[PDB]
Amino acid sequence: TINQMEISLKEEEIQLNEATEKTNQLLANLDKESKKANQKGEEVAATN
Amino acid sequence: LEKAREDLAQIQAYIKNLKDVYTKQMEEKNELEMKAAKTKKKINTART
Repeated sequence: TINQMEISLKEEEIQLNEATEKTNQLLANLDKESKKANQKGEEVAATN
Repeated sequence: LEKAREDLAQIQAYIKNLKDVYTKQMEEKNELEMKAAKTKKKINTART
């Protein structure tokens, strides 16, 4: 039983780290895209 | 003005796609979190 619960914790923790890395990098990419979008929208509002 | 507005937008569409992928991601990650909970205390109590 000790081995079983250890294995489950190990695999679920590494999967959690993978999914959290996925969640993090997407947020940074989205923040960069949002900064560019807001600057270009201000430029468009100016131009119109 | 209209052309520059449309060009600046595309970013919003990509943001929405990324946000939906994010949606499924944190739902699945919360499921994996609650699974990965309840076994850490199990391993601690088992080894005690």
